[PDB]
Amino acid sequence: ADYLTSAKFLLYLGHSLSTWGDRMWHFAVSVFLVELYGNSLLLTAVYGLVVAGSVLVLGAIIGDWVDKNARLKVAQTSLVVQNVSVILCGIILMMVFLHKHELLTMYHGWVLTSCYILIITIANIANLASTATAITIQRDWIVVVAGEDRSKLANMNATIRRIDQLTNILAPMAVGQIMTFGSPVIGCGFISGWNLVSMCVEYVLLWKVYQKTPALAVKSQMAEPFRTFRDGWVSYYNQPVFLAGMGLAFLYMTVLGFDCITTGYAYTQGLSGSILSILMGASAITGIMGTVAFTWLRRKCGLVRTGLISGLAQLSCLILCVISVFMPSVPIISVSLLFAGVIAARIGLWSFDLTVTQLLQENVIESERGIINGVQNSMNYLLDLLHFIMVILAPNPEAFGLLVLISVSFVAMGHIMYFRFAQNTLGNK
Amino acid sequence: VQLVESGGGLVQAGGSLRLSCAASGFPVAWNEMRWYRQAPGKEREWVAAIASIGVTTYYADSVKGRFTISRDNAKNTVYLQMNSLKPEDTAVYYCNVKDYGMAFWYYDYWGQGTQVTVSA
Repeated sequence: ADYLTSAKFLLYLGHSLSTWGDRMWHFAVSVFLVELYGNSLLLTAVYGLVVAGSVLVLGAIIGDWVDKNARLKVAQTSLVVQNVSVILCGIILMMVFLHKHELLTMYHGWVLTSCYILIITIANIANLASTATAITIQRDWIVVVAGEDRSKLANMNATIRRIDQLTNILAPMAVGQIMTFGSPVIGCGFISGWNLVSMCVEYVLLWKVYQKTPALAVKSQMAEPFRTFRDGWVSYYNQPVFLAGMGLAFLYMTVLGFDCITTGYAYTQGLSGSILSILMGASAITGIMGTVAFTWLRRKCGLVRTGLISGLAQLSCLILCVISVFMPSVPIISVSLLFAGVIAARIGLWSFDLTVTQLLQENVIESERGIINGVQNSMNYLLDLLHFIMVILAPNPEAFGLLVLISVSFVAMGHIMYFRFAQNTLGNK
Repeated sequence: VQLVESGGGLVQAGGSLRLSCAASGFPVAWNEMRWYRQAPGKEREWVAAIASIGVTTYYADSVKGRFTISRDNAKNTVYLQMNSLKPEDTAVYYCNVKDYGMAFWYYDYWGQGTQVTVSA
């Protein structure tokens, strides 16, 4: 059973533990946001805005720093900074949850504002570190370990996304179960301890996987941040894969979510918790099946053809969504159609995203991958920021139809731009 | 997200009466609302149920038919119309919400309670 010691499985374990810690972290942040502060749209809105803006402005420099330094060093640097930030913030959660009642009651004033600024800043640092580590490990290490065998690379990406989805659906359940059985303070203590132990394990694990893959080793004073930012963006514009990334960034502006807890608008309206649980489970299962579908389609049709098929599937499913919303309380039929539509739009979106990830990992000169992926994430979060602004501009329940129409339109635009890329790079169907 | 209900009191047996639950922080069309009875000397019992998504009711077996429940999204409230009130109906009514919260973090929220008594 040498598969247990092969760098493949070791890397899957590393990504799995990192994602598990991150998902516990995000669920705990949401529990803080809701238990202390009421279900207020603007708190979550400003949280998302701060995170998205910081990653937007820092993606190019993060990618440049990833590319310039050694893969090993940047890998554990990002890992350690992420884990220390999450541990410190888990300690802060311990203190605040142990002070929930009297913070709400005895001493009003700026204490809530101070704790919320601290939570958002440390969460933003943690998410920046998560973006850095995701870029470096996924892109560079996956492409190098997979080598020139592109089927193995596709399997790598697909199984990574499956692990991501299974974590996203299980970790919130585990954190909720333990927190209910104990107390929020116990939940936060457990999360902090688990992040610590996972930090140690993943440090050792990255050291191990580095050994087994020798190919990784071969590889105003603020003027230089702007020069690097401009150089990275212009390099990304010249990259022939620009259209696919642009369309993916468009696809990340959809309002039909049910993806995670930090990003959601059904809860913004106020839907019941059981329905959200069922929708999240269906979305996770459908995303896993979508990864399977992308694996199956890449072998039969071309990679660009696979992306195009995913695009048509996703677009037609959102056509089903817009038919559902356009139909004349509300009948159960319309809501059921909208729910099935978002669930199958999920499979379309994930097949498309795996395809675009494959293109990005494939068509880079390998001297520039970090910067290209960093600006890719910056664009993704830029259109996520516009998504957040659009949500902010329409709190009213009597705007959901317009919001859905806008999201479908932007999805269509993204797939049209990917279609332009397909025409450019094939000229054959 | 505190909720308040009013309209309790005393009516002759076999009469009719109407409790009105007014809710503020949460929708009363996207969350399962139910009613419970708190009779003296015994623990609480289930009255009726409105589903979260559809307008379908799940009245209790013992009191089925003779109770009616209806939600109103415009006024942001839910109603119970009572008919043919019997002496065993004397109890304290609790307006509640089940399964409100996160995708995987949700609770049950309760009202202050109103006294409804039946005399013969």
